[PDB]
Amino acid sequence: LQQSLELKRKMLRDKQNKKNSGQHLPIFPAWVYERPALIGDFTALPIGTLPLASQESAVVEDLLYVLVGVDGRYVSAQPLAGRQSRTFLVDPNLDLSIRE
Amino acid sequence: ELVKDVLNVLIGVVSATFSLCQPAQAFVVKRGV
Repeated sequence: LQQSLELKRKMLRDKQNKKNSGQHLPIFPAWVYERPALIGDFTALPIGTLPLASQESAVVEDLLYVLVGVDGRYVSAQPLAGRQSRTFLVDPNLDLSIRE
Repeated sequence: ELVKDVLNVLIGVVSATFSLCQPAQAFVVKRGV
């Protein structure tokens, strides 16, 4: 995240020294990268006490939200985002069959 | 009623099992004894 800021500038200096005929190569305002909303990704009943074919409707409902990048009540998007591999955490108490 | 499980056992499902394990010792299929 912070490490990326370097690469963008080092590459910028290379085209500035190479071409002085075209001046003031463009850059985007700082908030373009800083604002986390612009990029796509960012009362809870105990599911253990529920009947089976209701959990399926709930899990289906939460997944439908996860596909577009918005967190869900029973399934959370882990924020590590370490290296480049995104990971997700499903609620621990569910039916092993539905969970897999 | 139990058959509903069998239907999805054709697809992979966990009500029954194919434990990647030593035959019987940990390898298993859900059963009633």
